[PDB]
Amino acid sequence: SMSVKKPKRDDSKDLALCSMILTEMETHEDAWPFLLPVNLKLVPGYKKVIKKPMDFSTIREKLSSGQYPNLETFALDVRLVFDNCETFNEDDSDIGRAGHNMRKYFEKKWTDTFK
Ligand SMILES: CNC(=O)c1cnn(C)c1Cl
Repeated sequence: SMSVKKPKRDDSKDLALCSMILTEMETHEDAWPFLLPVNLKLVPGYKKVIKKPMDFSTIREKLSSGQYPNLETFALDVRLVFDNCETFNEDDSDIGRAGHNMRKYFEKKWTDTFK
């Protein structure tokens, strides 16, 4: 509260660290469904069903241009990608499997880097 501060968690390296995690996810061999925005004109259902589309290249642009106020807003966009994937894809499909695999991969890097 007013004039009562908890001690300052050092966040000075967060941009660099998030950029590294994003780079590792971009180069993962199962990242191919997630590299570019889904084509809303060519994929039936996607525009109507998926209210907030998200992908790694959009996350990369937003990170490079100061559009993430903090750590957590970045992690929310990464998870949005995999949450969208689960909504639209069967668990037993290539894209669906890629999604579960990438989420697991991300969450471990996230824990090891920041927790
Ligand atoms: C991330 N992409 C998807 O979820 C998807 C599912 N089917 N198609 C054609 C696409 Cl593109």
